[PDB]
Amino acid sequence: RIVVYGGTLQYFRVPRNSWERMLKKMKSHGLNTIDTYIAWNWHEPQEGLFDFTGETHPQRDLVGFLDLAQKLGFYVIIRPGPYICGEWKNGGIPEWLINSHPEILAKGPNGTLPRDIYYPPITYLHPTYLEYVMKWYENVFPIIKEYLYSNGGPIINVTIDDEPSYWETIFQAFLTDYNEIVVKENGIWHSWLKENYQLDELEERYGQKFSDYAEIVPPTSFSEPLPKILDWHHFKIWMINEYVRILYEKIKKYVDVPISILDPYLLLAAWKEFYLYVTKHKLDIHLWTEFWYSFYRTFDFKEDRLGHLYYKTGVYRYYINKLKTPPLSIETQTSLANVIEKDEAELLYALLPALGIHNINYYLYVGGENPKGYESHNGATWDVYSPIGLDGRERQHVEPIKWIGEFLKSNMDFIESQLKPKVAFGMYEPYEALSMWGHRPESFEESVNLQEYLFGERGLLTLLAMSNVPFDVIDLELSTVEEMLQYEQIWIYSLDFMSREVQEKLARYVEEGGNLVILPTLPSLDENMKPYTKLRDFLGIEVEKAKARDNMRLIPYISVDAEEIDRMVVRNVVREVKGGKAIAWVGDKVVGVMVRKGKGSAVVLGFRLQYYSSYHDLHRKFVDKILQLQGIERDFEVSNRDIIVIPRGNYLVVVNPRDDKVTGKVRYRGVEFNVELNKRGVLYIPINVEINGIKVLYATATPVGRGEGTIRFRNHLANVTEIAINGKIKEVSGGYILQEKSSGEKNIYVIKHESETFEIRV
Amino acid sequence: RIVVYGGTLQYFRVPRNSWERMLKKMKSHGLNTIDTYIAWNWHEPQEGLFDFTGETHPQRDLVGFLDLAQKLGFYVIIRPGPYICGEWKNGGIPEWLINSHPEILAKGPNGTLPRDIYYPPITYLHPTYLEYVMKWYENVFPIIKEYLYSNGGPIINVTIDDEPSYWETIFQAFLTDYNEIVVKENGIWHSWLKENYQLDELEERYGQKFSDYAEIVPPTSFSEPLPKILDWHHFKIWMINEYVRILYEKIKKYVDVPISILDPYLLLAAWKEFYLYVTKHKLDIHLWTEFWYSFYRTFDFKEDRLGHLYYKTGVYRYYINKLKTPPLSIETQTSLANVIEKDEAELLYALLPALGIHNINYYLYVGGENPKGYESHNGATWDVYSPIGLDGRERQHVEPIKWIGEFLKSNMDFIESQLKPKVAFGMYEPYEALSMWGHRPESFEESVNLQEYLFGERGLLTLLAMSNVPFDVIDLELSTVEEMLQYEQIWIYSLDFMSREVQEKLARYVEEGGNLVILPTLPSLDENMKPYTKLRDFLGIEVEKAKARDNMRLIPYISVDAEEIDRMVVRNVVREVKGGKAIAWVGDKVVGVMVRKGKGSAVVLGFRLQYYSSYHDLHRKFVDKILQLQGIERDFEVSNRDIIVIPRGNYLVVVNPRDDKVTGKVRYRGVEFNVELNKRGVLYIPINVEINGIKVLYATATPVGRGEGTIRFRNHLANVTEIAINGKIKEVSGGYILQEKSSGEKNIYVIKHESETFEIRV
Ligand SMILES: [Ca+2]
Repeated sequence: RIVVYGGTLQYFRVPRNSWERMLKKMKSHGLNTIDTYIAWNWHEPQEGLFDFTGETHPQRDLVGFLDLAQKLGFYVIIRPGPYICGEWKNGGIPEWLINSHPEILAKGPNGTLPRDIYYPPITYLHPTYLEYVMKWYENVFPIIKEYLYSNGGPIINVTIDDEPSYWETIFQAFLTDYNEIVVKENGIWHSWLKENYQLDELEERYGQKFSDYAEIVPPTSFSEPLPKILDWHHFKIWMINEYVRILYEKIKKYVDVPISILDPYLLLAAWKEFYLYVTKHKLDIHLWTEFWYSFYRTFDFKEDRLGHLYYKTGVYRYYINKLKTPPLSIETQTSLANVIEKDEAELLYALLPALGIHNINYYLYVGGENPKGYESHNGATWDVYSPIGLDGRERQHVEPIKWIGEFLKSNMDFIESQLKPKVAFGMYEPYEALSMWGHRPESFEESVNLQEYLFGERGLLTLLAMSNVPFDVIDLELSTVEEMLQYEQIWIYSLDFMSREVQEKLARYVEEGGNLVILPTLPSLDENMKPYTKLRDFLGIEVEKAKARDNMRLIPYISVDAEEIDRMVVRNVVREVKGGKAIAWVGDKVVGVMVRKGKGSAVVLGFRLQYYSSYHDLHRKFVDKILQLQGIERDFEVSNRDIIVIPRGNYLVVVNPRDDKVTGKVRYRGVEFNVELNKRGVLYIPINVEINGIKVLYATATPVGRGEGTIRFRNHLANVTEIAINGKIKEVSGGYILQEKSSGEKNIYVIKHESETFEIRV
Repeated sequence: RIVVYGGTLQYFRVPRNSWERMLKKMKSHGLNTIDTYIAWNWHEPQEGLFDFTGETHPQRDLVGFLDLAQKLGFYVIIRPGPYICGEWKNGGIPEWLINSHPEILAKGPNGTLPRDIYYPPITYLHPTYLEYVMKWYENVFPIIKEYLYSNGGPIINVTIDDEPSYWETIFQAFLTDYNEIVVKENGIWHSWLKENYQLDELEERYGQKFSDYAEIVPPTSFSEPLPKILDWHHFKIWMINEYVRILYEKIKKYVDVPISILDPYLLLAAWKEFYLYVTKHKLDIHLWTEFWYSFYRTFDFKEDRLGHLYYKTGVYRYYINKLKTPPLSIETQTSLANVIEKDEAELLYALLPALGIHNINYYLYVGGENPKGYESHNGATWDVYSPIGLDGRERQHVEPIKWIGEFLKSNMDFIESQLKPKVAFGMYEPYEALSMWGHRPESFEESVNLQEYLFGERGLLTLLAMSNVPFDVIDLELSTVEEMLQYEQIWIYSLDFMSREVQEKLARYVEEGGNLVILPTLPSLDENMKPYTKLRDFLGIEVEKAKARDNMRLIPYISVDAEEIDRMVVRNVVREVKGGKAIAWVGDKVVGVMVRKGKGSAVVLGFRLQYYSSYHDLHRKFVDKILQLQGIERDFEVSNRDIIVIPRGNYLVVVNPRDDKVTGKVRYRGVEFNVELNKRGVLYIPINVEINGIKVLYATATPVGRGEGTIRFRNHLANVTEIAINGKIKEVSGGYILQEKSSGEKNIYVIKHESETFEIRV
């Protein structure tokens, strides 16, 4: 079967006379799939004038492009919007539509938003907007239908809209949408309220009194009750889901290939709402994702990013496991950073398959130019360090792109490998919204700065990645106790509040034999912000009340001690913790404990544990201590803790996240070898695997080609590779045996290779 | 003629039995100077208990440390505080002092600040603080006196306190200092007011009627008049200046070596206040600076930083030219970043001498550890990727540190070269304070986000660096019209207000033949925020009133056209510009003009010109357009504009700011040659200079050592070097001549070298 290995070529931003050259160059890099949008405002340039054949402009020849992709043997992923984002005028929506029907434009709470803002926000469920989208889909889908793979054409998938986020306004609670149709009496907001709550529930949740749903005004400021603001958030998401459902139902009438969506809401925990909604409405949508890190500055992809990458790949693996559809990154950043240096690019691109994403599309692959009148974010240019530049040049990040494709296309044992960690991070969706907004309720003892404490450069999750602790992600609200019990250890970041349903389940998880780590407090309020203390009462742990600081100058530095740990630095307030056995103290004040209940355990830290790097390295040592205390053992040993190992059964992903030489021993599944990673990069090390007949116990290099009794290896990170096979190397090309010893059937070799590449023959 | 090339070894955080080994390793790196603090709270651990010999702890042996330094033939830079910052408890102030005289502590407008915050802020001028600082100086200066270079010891210089910034509070307008002594009736604030302003002056500037000076309460919030809040800032700066003068007067009684100070106020434009103050009080203080970029993440030093580096070096050059003191960077970042990759480190370290800073100390050179009770920002550890580690390992950033040192020591010609650019940026100190607070007055048409539009990743100043336009910085307020006229072109970033004096001098600069570039508006107010239009009226240019946006989502993207510039993207409001010759449009709307008045010209742009990278490259081309309009020619030519060239007379600093291969011709002072920069790095190319007898026309490598009839070259960015000389090469060590040709007595060689180093003999 086929690994999708793609590049984005947006035919409408590249000269038609260059399409075939650019596509042949894409094929020479090992790409088997083309991604492109079809832009509504490009193909309907005036109302009612549709051009898919280049009648009015050569780059309107969509049919011509699809014919050429077919002729050259590509699969096509087609993304017809209507919203395509794409740094493109109005994200693909016709200017003439916005100008003749400005009633469709989404409103702020003071009224009309400025008209000169990018991707003019539109009320998705305005019937005038949906009428125009239906006319677009009725014009473009007949073409897509003819070019489906099922009809002997290249199109293997259709994507819905583009990371639909209410036009990148969902990030602000009160920017949108106050259009008359959503807020008028008995409007969309009042109808949603009726569908989801009793009028008595809303009187309770808002602490007000209501005569009908029609007198509940949408919230307008952070001075309103948090549950009301979370309802407005989940309401805007439900309008996005209803829009997606309208598009899906229309697309289904035309196509029989799989239907996909990219990053709903441009959020992650909120995919809980996506999961529940497509389950309820029985929509067979493939969730796809994307990886962007640097905009309009140099690419910056170093160890700082690993918390975010492990969290996002974890949320994605959690959801496609439940939805049971194949993983795909439809946009893997290859543009819009000033330079993309190939070793930083490698650390991102090579970790996608390591973290479960073996179908990959690179965006933007082919640099181009924006036709006059369609500029938005870049003016005329559409070539910001694309792998293939406007003049046909090949830029440096083509190199990792080629090698990863050669590996994935030749190694079906890898795609069948699975990341199966003993450790999960327990995400709580309501926290996402508070963190996004930057909204800390006056009464909260904890900071909503999760970017700093949980996700970023010094985040806990970056700490776990750099501490050699790969982790899955589980939704606390969706997950059952049986699902939580698949994990030996679950880490949870707590703010003031946490639902009764979640705390009851967490309690049963530890009773049943689960191990919890909770920081930097325990919850004191339920989902309705009412006093509630289930975890406190169950664990028999009191946690001091103390107000986290927001003023950067007023955030303290505090030194924490533990067994064999002298003065580990932490930021912001540290809470006394009472109950169970002390495991961390600031002098005499106990600030972390461990408790046992039924078969399980909980560690509670009254501080925010973060990723700091130092000689002393206490942060990573403190992670080892929490694993040791709860009996959590890694499936691997490293003599150098700077070697990152992600186990995938018959492969080990070996990572040096720094441009700094790293050396040491790896032990895994009965075998031990030396690795030498002289710079930043990633290896895919086979373990106890048959490759083209040859039985490899281990190889300290990525197997990158197949032959009759031959293996081609790549080790760009050293000039020395160890291979162990049960069998004999009868010839080495591109290198020579420096060293070998037989042990019955086993032959353990050290090969010295002048370049990155060598072949053996058995 | 000795160049200071220094490392920081803080004896008090390194084991005493390690001092000699660490200093010998520093000697082996070519360092000739040692920097260290003397921490008051370390040597007076209780009130009256002084220990400089290690009676109570071996790391309190300051005396032994200076003996060892002297014995190993180092100079010493000594920094006895009393505030040393240093990520050290209270920044060096004793806990016993603060606990027994809490009245010295700085107050907020709401009263005392929390006691757990780092570097607890102190009223500098409180007599009880001063009495105890003087006792510290009375004990520590008799030792410093003994060890001065004038009395046969190693101490060359004494530094006052540490980048004194009111304890890192100056950055918040109303966090500090409301202590009784500064704010009581006829206290320090009322005294300052009287001394600086006639009372009626204060009433005109604030727009309130006052009876007496003691009615004027210090400002408390951003609702009060901007000119009063700027008075509060400059008053906080004056209290720091008084504190520096008291320290200096006391230091002068013991020492006859230069006295120095690091980054007053942790600001740059505010150095105007420091210059006026030491000129006024006739203090002979050496202004020293520092370069810090990345904290508690990986080191990030790529092209993005060059706006800031050029701006900060330029502010520094502007002021040491005026104070007539030698340049020095007393802290050049070598620590506190997770990894410092040697190419990114080199781009910073190699640009300091390029930009006029040829005396350099690296901080922190030797990793250590914090004794118990003296921890603050890092807990126990004081080894965060230092060049020399706690275990004596040498980390990768030692490599550029070694070669730069060898170059400075062996090329006296280089220090006597000058950077003398045709171009200057005009800084304006009132804009620094507004940008620092993030305070935009309600009435202001312009944004105060200078970090975005001016300084950072996409700053104007970054676009100038990357467009091959080196620039000086001049202060608009201190500079004469005669001094402005030393520049063929001045670039000015304008907000709503500009002083009537500066607007006068700018008009005279253009009348007398200067070339101004002003964006993104012309000023409309004077220093008192009163309507005033001298610049607009003089140029005969009207600029549209339009309100710049702050909400990220509401900030538009706009394409600008000019001749041979198709849709150059800009951000935020673009203003119509009336009067003068149109040179930039948005559609039909003129948004940029050139006028001529008297002998000179002004270009006025109604938009924020920023640094964006693309194939079409319009932002750099738009810089070339401006230089062409106003007759500004570079001193050099490059066939490939990605070769950054900083001319220094006899030397050409050649720069590749990316890890991307760069190839091209350079033409300078009538010679032409090819360079090959295969990764990120810097070469110091000699041009028509005599290097130990050898007449070098050019060499495409850094001359890193001389002998009799020999030059050792370093070229780590290629394996070929071009050398043109008046004589003949009789011997090549570490390479061979690939190609040669004569022209009269001149011989031109291509040398192939297998490593970065080779030697020629003539
Ligand atoms: Ca790099």
